[PDB]
Amino acid sequence: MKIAIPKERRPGEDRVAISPEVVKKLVGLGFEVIVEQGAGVGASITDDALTAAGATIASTAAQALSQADVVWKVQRPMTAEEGTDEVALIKEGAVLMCHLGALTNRPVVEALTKRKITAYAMELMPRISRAQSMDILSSQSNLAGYRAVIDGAYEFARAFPMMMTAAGTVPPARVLVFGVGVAGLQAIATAKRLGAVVMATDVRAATKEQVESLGGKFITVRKKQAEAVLKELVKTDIAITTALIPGKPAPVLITEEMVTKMKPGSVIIDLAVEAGGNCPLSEPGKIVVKHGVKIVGHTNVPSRVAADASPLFAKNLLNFLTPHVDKDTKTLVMKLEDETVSGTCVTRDGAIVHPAL
Amino acid sequence: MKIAIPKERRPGEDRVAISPEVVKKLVGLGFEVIVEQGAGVGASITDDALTAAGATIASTAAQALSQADVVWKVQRPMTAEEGTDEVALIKEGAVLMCHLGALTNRPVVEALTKRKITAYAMELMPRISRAQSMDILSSQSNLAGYRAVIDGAYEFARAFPMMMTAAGTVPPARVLVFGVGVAGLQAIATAKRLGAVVMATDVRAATKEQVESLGGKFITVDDETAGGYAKEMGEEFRKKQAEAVLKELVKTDIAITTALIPGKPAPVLITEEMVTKMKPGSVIIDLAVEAGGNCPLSEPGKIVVKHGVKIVGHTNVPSRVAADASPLFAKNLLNFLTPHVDKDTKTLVMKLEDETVSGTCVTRDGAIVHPA
Ligand SMILES: NC(=O)C1=CN([C@@H]2O[C@H](COP(=O)(O)OP(=O)(O)OC[C@H]3O[C@@H](n4cnc5c(N)ncnc54)[C@H](O)[C@@H]3O)[C@@H](O)[C@H]2O)C=CC1
Repeated sequence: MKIAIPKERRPGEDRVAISPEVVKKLVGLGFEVIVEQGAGVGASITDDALTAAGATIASTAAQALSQADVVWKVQRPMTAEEGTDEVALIKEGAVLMCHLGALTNRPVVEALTKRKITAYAMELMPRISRAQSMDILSSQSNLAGYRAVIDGAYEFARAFPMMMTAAGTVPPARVLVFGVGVAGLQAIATAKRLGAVVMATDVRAATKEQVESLGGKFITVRKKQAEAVLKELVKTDIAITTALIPGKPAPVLITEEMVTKMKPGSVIIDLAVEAGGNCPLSEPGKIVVKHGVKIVGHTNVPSRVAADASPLFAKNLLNFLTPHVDKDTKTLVMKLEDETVSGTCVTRDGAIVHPAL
Repeated sequence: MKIAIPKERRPGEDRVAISPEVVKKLVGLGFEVIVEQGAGVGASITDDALTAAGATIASTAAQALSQADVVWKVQRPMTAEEGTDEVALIKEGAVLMCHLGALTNRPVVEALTKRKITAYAMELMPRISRAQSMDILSSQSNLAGYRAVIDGAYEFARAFPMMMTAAGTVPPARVLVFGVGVAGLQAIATAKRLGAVVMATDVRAATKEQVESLGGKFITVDDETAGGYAKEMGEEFRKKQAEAVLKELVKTDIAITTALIPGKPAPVLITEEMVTKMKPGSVIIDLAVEAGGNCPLSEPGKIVVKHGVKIVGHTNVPSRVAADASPLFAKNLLNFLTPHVDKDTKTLVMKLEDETVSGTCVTRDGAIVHPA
């Protein structure tokens, strides 16, 4: 059975749904792994690294997908509606696993249905302990949190750590995190090891135990809490906002007003800029300089860590798929009763199985 | 007594030779401090912050250095030939303190002489324990080593620390620091903060203890350097070092080169041949790029990609951390000047017997002192 991985065509996407380690396991299961040439370059994965692991390199995506029984991608395929029709390249009746937007994209689903393609929307993965190893949202958000801090320190004109030197001492950077989700947690851990003083906040107080767990200071003041956040913000150096609730615009945690009171040289990294942004001043894909403050709004953050994001994404897919491989008959048999299968399947045999729109 | 600090005008310089804390110290010493308007913007220091510290703001740099008895700058003033004649703005007989690049910028030196200005090239500061607090090279390089790691992490498409997630374990980054001077030391400490596995190498055996004390491993090449600083090393060594460094360079993800040799061009530590055997996606941060570079592929002010490796050669790295580099620079100047402000009588008399004075002063009252 053939499994193909094409190069991500959507501008800005540099991750790839494969890694040499996974290629070895796929071949081990009985698959022939085909990868579009140049697919992993963005992720520091050369065509030679992949062929050394057991993969065959195909030129162009049409070639790679022409006879693939299984297709893995990072972002959902493009439709003729967006130009290049990637769905028409997938064999009819083939299996697709990738972040399908699922919730918000109708045309891709309609397109998949017309070709009788069974598509599993990895991002819809049931939130059960046993499926944590197949959860892409988590793996990518973890790296996204780490990178928020890195980009924060790169844009900051001060050093994160407190440095006591012959020439005086460098005070530590003060980092404030809005959103103690998976990403928020890594932003806290990363800002901590760099030596910053880390404050965290979230409307969900159940996180209070974890913020303190990593060394952060939960901000406790319930709306008189807003004054408790303006209090910390006014003396904050790096504000990292990760309030992204998949399937809904992002909350406005920092108004242009809260920003005009911040200090020059301060930095705001809005990880939720795609969904509007926790800060209305952030502009998708740019760094705005307002009131002396830099508002960072990079688009594909996990792609900024593509070389680590890719191997993890590839293992989430392998974890989700391995339980269903026969190998002895070299065929895929997705157990319909499996909760990870029925929950992520958005279209099968020409029928839309999931209601979202 | 008036001390003035103008805005740095050279390309890309965001630092400023002042800070509110230091404006406070100066005023207490009996000084009238004047800072040119917007001189600390690139350093995140507002005119308001300097005013609250007790400083006066002058609309123009000309106005600020007009009556100034002492002038503090980050980089050497520009000559009439360079467009803006800053030397001309300096009051004749005044004292100037800054990184003069004297040894390689004679025109600015003799230009200062023609105005009988007394200049102390802070970069020449004697290499001695009691000077550590007045040494700009150290304060600036220490921040540059930290920055090299931030710029390194920024260009790297992988995470520095080992990540243990539900999707699996991702090993930590492997860092190799070439030249464990002030910059290399902070690079190691900062690389270790982010959780990387750190390797390091230097020609000075004294550095082996410092590297291991930070959790890093030293790469010994031979064993069998100078009066503080390093010398131009031999080829038997130079070729044996490369051979021993390559054993590790092939696993290295981030290589930070900080090797410098007083006078001579920076030593080449990573050849193109060596870069060709590194892992795709690796990053080389060349901090000696301005002195020639430790990697022949580095290009000043650019990020080059050769053989799948990113060669980063940013200029004026201290300015990349300008908001912390400036208050330290200002403190180096303050610590250098303080011992000379007479108290029994109150004026500025630089005692010439002072090693930090005889060594930094390159010109005094129309006469040049030690250009050879
Ligand atoms: N006030 C004081 O006492 C000062 C003391 N120092 C001391 O000086 C030493 C280093 O001085 P830095 O300012 O960092 O000067 P630097 O920038 O010249 O140091 C470069 C580093 O690269 C090394 N290096 C040179 N050529 C090399 C080659 N071919 N291969 C491998 N490594 C090479 C040197 O040994 C040195 O550690 C430390 O011991 C430091 O504490 C430095 C400044 C002031």
